[PDB]
Amino acid sequence: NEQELLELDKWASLWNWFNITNWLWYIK
Repeated sequence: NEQELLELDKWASLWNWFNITNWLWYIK
């Protein structure tokens, strides 16, 4: 939709990924 948001949306994937890494730490 907007290239201005897309520039930040690329790095926003690390924000969601970090949640999975921290969650796995609670299980293991």
